[PDB]
Amino acid sequence: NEKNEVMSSQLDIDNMAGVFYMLGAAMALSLITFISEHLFYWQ
Amino acid sequence: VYVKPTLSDGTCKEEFTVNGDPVKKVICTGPNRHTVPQCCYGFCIDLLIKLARTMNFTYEVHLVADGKFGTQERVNNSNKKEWNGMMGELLSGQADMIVAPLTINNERAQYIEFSKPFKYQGLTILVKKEIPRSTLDSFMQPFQSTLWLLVGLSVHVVAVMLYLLDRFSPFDALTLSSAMWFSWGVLLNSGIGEGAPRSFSARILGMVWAGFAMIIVASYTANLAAFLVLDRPEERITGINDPRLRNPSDKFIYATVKQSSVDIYFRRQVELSTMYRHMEKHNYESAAEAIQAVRDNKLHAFIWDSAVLEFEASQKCDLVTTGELFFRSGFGIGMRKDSPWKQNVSLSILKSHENGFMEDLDKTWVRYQECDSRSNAPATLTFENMAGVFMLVAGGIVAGIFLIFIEIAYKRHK
Amino acid sequence: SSAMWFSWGVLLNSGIGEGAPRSFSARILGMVWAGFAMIIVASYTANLAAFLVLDRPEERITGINDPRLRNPSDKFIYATVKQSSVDIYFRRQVELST
Amino acid sequence: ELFFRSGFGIGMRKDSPWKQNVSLSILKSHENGFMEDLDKTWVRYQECD
Amino acid sequence: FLEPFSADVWVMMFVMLLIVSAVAVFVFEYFSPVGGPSFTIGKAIWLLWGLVFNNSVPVQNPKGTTSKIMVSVWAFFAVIFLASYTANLAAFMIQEEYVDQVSGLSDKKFQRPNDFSPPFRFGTVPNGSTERNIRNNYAEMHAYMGKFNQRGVDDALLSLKTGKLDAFIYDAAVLNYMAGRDEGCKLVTIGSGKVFASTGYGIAIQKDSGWKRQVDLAILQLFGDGEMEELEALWLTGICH
Amino acid sequence: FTIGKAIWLLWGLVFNNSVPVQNPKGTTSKIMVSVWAFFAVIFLASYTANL
Amino acid sequence: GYIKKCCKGFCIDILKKISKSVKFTYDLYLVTNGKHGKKINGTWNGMIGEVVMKRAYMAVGSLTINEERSEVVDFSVPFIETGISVMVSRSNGTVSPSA
Ligand SMILES: CCCCCCCC/C=C/CCCCCCCC(=O)O[C@@H](COC(=O)CCCCCCCCCCCCCCC)COP(=O)([O-])OCC[N+](C)(C)C
Ligand SMILES: CCCCCCCC/C=C/CCCCCCCC(=O)O[C@@H](COC(=O)CCCCCCCCCCCCCCC)COP(=O)([O-])OCC[N+](C)(C)C
Ligand SMILES: CCCCCCCC/C=C/CCCCCCCC(=O)O[C@@H](COC(=O)CCCCCCCCCCCCCCC)COP(=O)([O-])OCC[N+](C)(C)C
Ligand SMILES: CCCCCCCC/C=C\CCCCCCCC(=O)O[C@@H](COC(=O)CCCCCCCCCCCCCCC)COP(=O)([O-])OCC[N+](C)(C)C
Ligand SMILES: CCCCCCCC/C=C\CCCCCCCC(=O)O[C@@H](COC(=O)CCCCCCCCCCCCCCC)COP(=O)([O-])OCC[N+](C)(C)C
Ligand SMILES: CC(C)[C@@H](O)CC[C@@H](C)[C@H]1CC[C@H]2[C@@H]3CC=C4C[C@@H](O)CC[C@]4(C)[C@H]3CC[C@]12C
Ligand SMILES: N[C@@H](CCC(=O)O)C(=O)O
Repeated sequence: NEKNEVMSSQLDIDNMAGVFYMLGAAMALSLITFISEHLFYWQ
Repeated sequence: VYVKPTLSDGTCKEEFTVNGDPVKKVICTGPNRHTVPQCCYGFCIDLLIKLARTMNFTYEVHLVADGKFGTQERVNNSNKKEWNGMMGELLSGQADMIVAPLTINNERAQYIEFSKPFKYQGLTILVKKEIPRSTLDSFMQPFQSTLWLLVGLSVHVVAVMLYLLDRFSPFDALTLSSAMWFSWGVLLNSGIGEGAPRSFSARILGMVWAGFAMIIVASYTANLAAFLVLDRPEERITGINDPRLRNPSDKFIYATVKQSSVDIYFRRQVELSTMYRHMEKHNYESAAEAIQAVRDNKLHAFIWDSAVLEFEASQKCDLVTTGELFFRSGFGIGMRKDSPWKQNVSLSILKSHENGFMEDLDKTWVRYQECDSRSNAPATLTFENMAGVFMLVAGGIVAGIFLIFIEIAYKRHK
Repeated sequence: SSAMWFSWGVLLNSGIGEGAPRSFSARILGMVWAGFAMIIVASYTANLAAFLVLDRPEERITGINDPRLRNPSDKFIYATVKQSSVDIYFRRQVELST
Repeated sequence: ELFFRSGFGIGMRKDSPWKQNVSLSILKSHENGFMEDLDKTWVRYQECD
Repeated sequence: FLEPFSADVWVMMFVMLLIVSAVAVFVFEYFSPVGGPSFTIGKAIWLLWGLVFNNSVPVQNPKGTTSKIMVSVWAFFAVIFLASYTANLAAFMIQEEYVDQVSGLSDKKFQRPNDFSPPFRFGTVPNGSTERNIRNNYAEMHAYMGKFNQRGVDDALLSLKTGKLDAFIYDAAVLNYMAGRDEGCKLVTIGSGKVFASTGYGIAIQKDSGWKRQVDLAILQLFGDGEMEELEALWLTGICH
Repeated sequence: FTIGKAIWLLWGLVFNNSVPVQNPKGTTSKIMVSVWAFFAVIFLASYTANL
Repeated sequence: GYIKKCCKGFCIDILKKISKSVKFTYDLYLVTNGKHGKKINGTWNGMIGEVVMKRAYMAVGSLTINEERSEVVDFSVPFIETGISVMVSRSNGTVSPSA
C-alpha cells in the first residue's frame, strides 16, 4: 500500500548540514575579503 | 437491559428520567451460582411492558444463567447438539421469549423463529482512540539535541569573529558584547542588538548569519504545533479493509464476545479465517469486560453490535467507534416455533415503529450524547500542551533573579 | 505622515516608521493594529505557495475502481480502441455494464 | 493499477507446424536475456523526469 | 481566529506571563548599573507585546545585560507562540457550521406550517407507505402535504433544486441513493441520515405459504455470507458517500 | 545612505527584519522599501511553505 | 503411510475453479522425492518428475515454465507472472545538501 507520511521529524544535523555549509562558506569568504581588504589598504 | 441490585426492602429504587417520568424497572431473578432478585430496566424492558400491556400477558423476567447470547455447540465429547445461553433456555422450555438484543441470524432462525426487528443495526469496531500526551520539553523536540548545541555554539563562533573582523579591519566598530547581542537578536528576532556590524567582511558574515537564522527558525517552526500535541496518524482501524487487521501481528489485539453472533459470523466466513483464530485466543466472556479492557489499553479493538458500541462512545468519551457497519442484521424478539404470540408480537413491533414509540425509546435510552462528537476541526493547544513554554518564561525570570546579582557584583569587581 | 508610516510599516513588517504612539489611547489602537496586521499577513501567507502553483488535485484516477469511472458523465470522457482486447474485456464483464 | 494481466503472444492457426518451436525460442530468449536486451533498446528509454 | 489556543492558555501568556515578565524586565533594568527616557512599566508591556506580533512595532529596548536576557527569553516564547498560532490559522478560519432549517418530522415547521414564516413547501409522492404513515400520525401535516404532491422521485428531485419544493419526504433507501448519486453533492438528507418510522423491504409472499420459511432463511444466508454487502456496494454507492 | 546600506537594508527585509538596517528618508524611497517589504513577505511565505 | 492433510492457497483455489468449469475430479498429494523439479543424472524428480513417470496428470503449484521442463512436460498458460528477482534490505538514506 501507499506509504504514510513519516511525521515527527526530529531534524538532525544531516538534514540541516547543507545550511552549515552556507555559514561555513561565508565564514571563509568573509576571511578572504578581510585579507583582500588588508592588501588593498597596504597597496 | 441494565441490571442493578435491589434495595434492602427487596424493591427497585425509584428513579426518574430527564423528562420527569418515572423509570419502569422490572425485578429480575438472575445470578450474582446463586440466583438473587435484581433490578432490570432499559430499552428492551421498556418495550417488554408495552408488549405485555397490548397483548395482555404477564411475565417473570430472569437473566440467563449461562451468561452467553447463544451459539450452536454440538460438542463431540458428548456427541450432542446443544445451544448455550438464551437460545438454549428458549428451546428447552425454561423461557417462553427472549426480550434481549438477539441478532437475527440464519443459524438461530432454523431452530427458533424471530420477529420483525426492533433495532436495525450492524457490526462495528470500538477502539481506545488516541490521547495526545504532552511533555515539558515538547518545544525542544523538533530539533535533535546535538544540533541544538551547534545552533547555540555557532552563535558564539559567529559573534566572536564578527567582533574580530571589526576590531582588526582597516577602517562604531563592534564590541564583543554588541557582537553577541547582534548574533543573538538576529537568531531570536528580538529588537535587542542595534549595532550593525561595520567592515565589509563582518557585514557579509552578519548577513549570511541572518539567513542561516531564518532557515533555522523556519525549520524549527515548520512543525512545532505537531510536536506540542502529538498524535497517531489517521485511526487505528478503518473497518475490515486494512492489512493491519486482515492478519494477526501479535501487537494488535482484536476480539469479540464469546459464543455470540459475531463469533458465528467470523467462523462461517471463508475469507475471515485468520481473523477468527486471532479472535479465538482473546475472545471475552462478556461485552462489558471487553469495553473495560479497551479502556485500560489491553484490547486494541472490539468488534460488537453498532447499537451498543455507539452508546459507549457517547457516555465514555475516551472510546470512539471506527469502521463502517457490516452484517446488518437487527435485533428480533426470539420465540419458539409454535409461538402463539408471534403474529401479534411482530405487528406490535411494526406498529410501534410507525407510532414513534421506538423513536421515543431511542431518545430516552440510546440517544444521550454526554460528550462532544467528532469533527474535522484542528486541535486547539490547551493548558497541558503549552505548559512546557510557560516554564521557559518562568525559568527566564528565576534565572534573571540570580543573573542580576552577578551583574551588580561584576561592576563592583571591575 | 509618521502615523501612515506606522500603520504601513507594521502591516508590511518593514522598519519604515519609527514613531511609536505617544498617548495611551493611540498606544492601545496602535498595538491591536499590530495584532490585526499579524493575523491578516498570517492568513495571507498561510497558503500563498498553493496559489502560486495553482494545482488542482483529485484529477488523477485511482484506477478502474474510481467512482467517477463507475458512472457515466459528460464532463469525464474515457474510451479505448475499437475492436481490440479492451473492448471485449469490458463487454464480457458484468459489473462494467455502464 | 494494472488489470486483465494477459500478455502478448504470437498468434498462429491450430495446425501451425511452428507451434512449439516458437514458444520454446520465446522461453529460451526469456532466459537468455534476449528479451531484456530488446526491452532496453526499444521500450526502456526514459527521456525526462 | 482565537481558536488555536484555549481560553485559559490565552490568559496566561497575556495576563499572567506578560505582566510578570514586563515587571521582571522593569525590575531588572531598575537595578541594572547601566539603567534617553527611563524605562517604565508601560514601555516594558509595549515591548513585550510587540515581540509577540513579530517585531514590526517600534519599541524601546532595555540597557541592562540581564534585562536583555529576559527579553531574549520572551523573544523565544514569541517565536513559539507564532509558530503554534499560525500553524492552523487558515484551517480554523474556513470552518463552516452548516445549520439545517429543519430537525425532523416532529418539527413545528412540518406540523403547523401556516402559523409561521413564509410557509414551508414540503410534499411526498402519494399512494405509498410514507403518505399512509403521515396520514395516521400527523393528520394536520398530511392535509397541507396534499397541495405539494409530486409525481415521482425524479420529478420531485429537480423541484428541490429549482426552489418550488423545500423538503422531500420519502424512503430512506431511495433518498440515500439519490443523495449519494448526485451532481455537486448539494442534495442532503436531514439528520445526517436520520430515518423515521424504521422499517425494511421484503418479499411480499402469499399469506400462509410454505415458501416463507425457506425464503427467510435464504435472505439471512446472504447476510451471513457477506453477499448483501457486495450488493450494496454495487448498487447503493455514490460519489457523495 | 550610500549603496551598501541600500543592499544591506533590502537583504535584511528578506530575512524578516531582524538585523539593524538604516532606513531612508523621503516618501518615494520609503514607498519603494515598502514595496520590497511586500515582496519579502511573499518570498518568506513561498520559501518556508515547503522548507 | 498416506496420512491426509488439508490443502489451500492461491493455486488450489485456481484448481477448484478449473475443476468446476472443465468438469473433472482430482486427488492431490504432496511430493516426497524432492520438490518442483531437477534433472539429476537424466531423471526428473520433484513435482515435475511425477508427471514424467505418469504418476499423475497435472502438477499444480509454484512450477515455473522454462525450456528445459517444457520439453518433457506440457505447460498450461501462465496464470501468474514470476521470474528472477533480488531481495535486499533497504539502504541508509542520505539527505542531499542544498535541499
Ligand atoms: C529556533 C532556535 C532559536 C533559539 C536557539 C537557542 C539555542 C540554544 C541552545 C541550547 C542547547 C541546549 C541543548 C539541550 C536541548 C534540550 C533537548 C534535550 O537534550 O532533550 C533530550 C531529551 O531529554 C528529555 O526528554 C529530558 C530532558 C529534557 C530537557 C533537556 C535539558 C537541557 C539542559 C541544557 C539547556 C541549556 C539552556 C541554556 C543554558 C546553558 C534529547 O537528548 P537525549 O538526552 O539524548 O535524549 C534521550 C532519549 N530519550 C529521551 C528518548 C530517553
Ligand atoms: C534557572 C531556573 C531554571 C531555568 C530553566 C530554563 C528552561 C525552562 C524549560 C523547561 C522545560 C522542562 C525541561 C525538562 C523536562 C524534562 C525533565 C523532567 O521532566 O524533569 C526535570 C524537570 O525539569 C526541571 O526541574 C527543570 C529543567 C530545566 C532545563 C534547563 C536547565 C538549563 C541548565 C543548563 C546548564 C548547562 C551547564 C552550565 C555551565 C556551563 C527534573 O526532574 P527531577 O528534578 O528529578 O524532578 C522531576 C519533576 N517532577 C517530579 C515534578 C515530575
Ligand atoms: C492576535 C492574538 C491576540 C489577540 C488579542 C491581543 C491583541 C490586542 C491587545 C492589545 C493590548 C495593547 C497594550 C499596549 C500597552 C500600552 C501601554 C501604555 O501605553 O502604557 C501607558 C501607561 O500604562 C500603564 O502604566 C499600564 C500598562 C497597562 C495598559 C493595558 C491596557 C489594556 C487595554 C485593553 C487591551 C485589550 C484590547 C484588545 C481587545 C479589544 C504609558 O506608558 P508610560 O507612561 O511610558 O509608563 C507609565 C509609567 N509612569 C506612570 C511612571 C510614567
Ligand atoms: C531547555 C532549555 C531552554 C533554553 C532556551 C533559551 C532561549 C534563549 C535565551 C537566552 C539567550 C540570551 C542570553 C545568552 C547570551 C548572554 C550573553 C550576551 O548576550 O552578552 C554577554 C556578552 O558576553 C561576553 O562578552 C562573553 C561571551 C559569552 C557570553 C555568553 C555565554 C553563553 C550564554 C548562554 C547561552 C545558551 C547556552 C549555549 C550553549 C551552546 C554580556 O556581556 P557582558 O560582558 O556581561 O556585558 C557587560 C560588560 N560591558 C558593560 C563592558 C559591556
Ligand atoms: C536561503 C536564503 C537565501 C540564499 C542565501 C543568501 C545568503 C545571504 C548572502 C549574501 C548577503 C550579503 C550582504 C552584503 C551586505 C552589503 C553591504 C556591505 O557589504 O557593505 C559595504 C558595501 O560595499 C560596497 O561599497 C559595495 C556594494 C556592492 C555589493 C557588496 C556585497 C556583495 C557581497 C556578496 C557575497 C555573497 C556571499 C554569499 C555566500 C553564500 C560597505 O558599506 P559602505 O561603506 O556604507 O558602502 C558605501 C558605498 N559607496 C562605496 C558607494 C560609497
Ligand atoms: C495585561 C495587559 C497589558 C494585557 O495583556 C491584557 C490583554 C487581555 C485583556 C486579553 C489578551 C488576550 C485576550 C484573550 C484572547 C482570546 C480569548 C478567547 C475567547 O474565546 C474569549 C476571550 C479570550 C479569553 C481573550 C480575553 C482577553 C485577553 C486575555
Ligand atoms: N518456483 C521454482 C522454484 C523456486 C525458484 O525460483 O528457485 C520452480 O518451480 O522451479
